[PDB]
Amino acid sequence: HWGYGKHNGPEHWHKDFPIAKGERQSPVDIDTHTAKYDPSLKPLSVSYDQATSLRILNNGHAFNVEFDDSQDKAVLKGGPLDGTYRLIQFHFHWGSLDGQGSEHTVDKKKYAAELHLVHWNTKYGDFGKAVQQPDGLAVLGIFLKVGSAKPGLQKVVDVLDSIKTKGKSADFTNFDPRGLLPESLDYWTYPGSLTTPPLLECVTWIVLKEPISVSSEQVLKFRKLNFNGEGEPEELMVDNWRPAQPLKNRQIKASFK
Ligand SMILES: CCN[C@H]1CN(CCCOC)S(=O)(=O)c2sc(S(N)(=O)=O)cc21
Ligand SMILES: [Zn+2]
Repeated sequence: HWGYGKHNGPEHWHKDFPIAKGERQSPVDIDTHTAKYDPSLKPLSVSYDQATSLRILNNGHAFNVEFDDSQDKAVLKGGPLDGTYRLIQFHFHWGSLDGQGSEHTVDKKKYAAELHLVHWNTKYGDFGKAVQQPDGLAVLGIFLKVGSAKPGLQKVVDVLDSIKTKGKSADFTNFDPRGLLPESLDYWTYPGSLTTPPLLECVTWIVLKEPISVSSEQVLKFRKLNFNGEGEPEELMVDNWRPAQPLKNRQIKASFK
């Protein structure tokens, strides 16, 4: 099965998921000089005050914090989006060293990690239907760099010991994802795909310009997780990122000058 190892990593995915070589694959490098300011873009609207977290889960590829998306509790709108998209989960991608970890890069710069807040377009009724549509998901991507601690990340970091191995989950209620946002909502946007199998081309990517800072100790705890299940040989969960894919016939738009 697919993973991030030498024998089942990104370079092999196309054999089971041929869309891996498709026309709107993610992630990509954001060339800041070629991206165009688009004054018709509207500000993002992130309304997370009513967000309800339920659970955190190690799924063998990352850890997901899952939310109740049975109603409009935590939603994203505005920007390039038409309609209302509901927050269903967030997760991270990270590296074995501070100089790598992000999926998107900026002028070829790699960050230590990348946060993905996954939202689905409510006009399609459920998440499973939304992924089959060109405008089905909106993912908010936020870069992490190593510096000062991010306080609002700490509750996530402290539960990681209870979900060390694949398939473990733990209750994770009353977590406020607002504590993971940077100060500015300036963004780049382009049409793309899931960055993991099944690699569906269903995503409107919204990547924030401003990284958040986390501490070395915070990221160190991400790297203590395992890809494997309990009682299998230990493999540290690190470098769970897909490299940049060709931009092809796409323009990246910027919300800011
Ligand atoms: C371990 C798989 N994670 C995937 C799959 N997901 C489910 C697909 C089921 O339906 C076919 S998902 O939409 O929640 C989502 S969003 C991203 S990313 N990295 O933000 O582009 C990856 C995923
Ligand atoms: Zn992701």
